[PDB]
Amino acid sequence: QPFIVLGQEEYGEHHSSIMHCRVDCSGRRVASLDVDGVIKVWSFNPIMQTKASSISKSPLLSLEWATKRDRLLLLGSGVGTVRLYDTEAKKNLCEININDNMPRILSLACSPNGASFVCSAAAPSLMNQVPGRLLLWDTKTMKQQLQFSLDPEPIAINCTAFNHNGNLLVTGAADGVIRLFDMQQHECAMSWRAHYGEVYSVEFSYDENTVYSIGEDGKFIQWNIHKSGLKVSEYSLPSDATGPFVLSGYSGYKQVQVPRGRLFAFDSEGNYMLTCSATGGVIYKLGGDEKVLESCLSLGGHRAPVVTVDWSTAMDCGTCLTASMDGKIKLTTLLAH
Ligand SMILES: CNc1nc(N[C@@H]2CCc3c(C#N)cccc32)cc(-c2cccc(N3CCCC3)c2)n1
Repeated sequence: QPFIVLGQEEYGEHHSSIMHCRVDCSGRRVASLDVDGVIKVWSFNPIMQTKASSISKSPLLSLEWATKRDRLLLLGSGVGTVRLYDTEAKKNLCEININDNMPRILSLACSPNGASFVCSAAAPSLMNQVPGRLLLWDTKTMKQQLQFSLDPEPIAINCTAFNHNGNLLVTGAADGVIRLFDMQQHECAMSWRAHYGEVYSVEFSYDENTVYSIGEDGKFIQWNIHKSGLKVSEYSLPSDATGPFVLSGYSGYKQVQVPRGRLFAFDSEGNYMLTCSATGGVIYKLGGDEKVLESCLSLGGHRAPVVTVDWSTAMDCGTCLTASMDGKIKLTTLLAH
């Protein structure tokens, strides 16, 4: 028992499968988005209550909390737009067109220092081996500054993450390639083939000596940031960590969700990792170079596949989100020792 479970509560206001759910930087609000384009913003401590609800007319593909203005949420659409939404005013402050032929805003990342953000913008899917771009913006003006060239070719980027001080951005794409960007020189510092198939999520280790990825080949991999494509470790996760996520009845009728949101998340110092399963969140201890990966805690509580997760740590206490295909989000409260 590395954690004690103080409680599990359910947020049930969504009526469709969850696409993303993310805790804001204060650690006190959730923004969640379902596949019907319903955005919800809610607190959970001490109880769940909804602060904002809106239906998007246009498809929404991505979501990212601002780092230096807690109340602001970036939203990426399926029609080439990025919206700045103010969660206290309950209104879109602006909506900026990506003057391009790439309508799918697959990923948004806000710089730690709050001065910039990046988005991926991809062509329509045909599978997702399609052109995409990586855009850098200025938050103050909400104008694009530049686009990063992608080698060997433009490609849809599924995931982005900054490091702690924001001078590095790691990315994973539909070609299975990880591209790491120096955000000072604005160039690719490093890239390598990471997965057979798409990369779904990427993150810096706490110590920033490695990055972690998860992709379509079922694998969780740790990579040495000081030596391109040198694996540190590699685990085959259970299938239901990476999907595709399937809900059936007897009928011939199924719902299929391909990974879109974050497939893993971490505790404050990155000693533990939360992942999806059919039945709820599954948490593993990192750091080992053991053969099998040490599965230590199962959060449970889901009657439909979990398809995205989050983990925030605030007031010396852990908040885990697990989100399932029935629209249900479980918030599990953890304390360490
Ligand atoms: C608070 N309002 C606001 N903030 C802006 N930038 C913030 C600063 C910090 C931050 C972070 C972080 N961390 C992330 C994303 C955005 C931002 C920019 C604008 C803006 C920019 C252009 C046009 C318009 N409008 C509106 C009235 C007619 C046109 C408004 N508004």
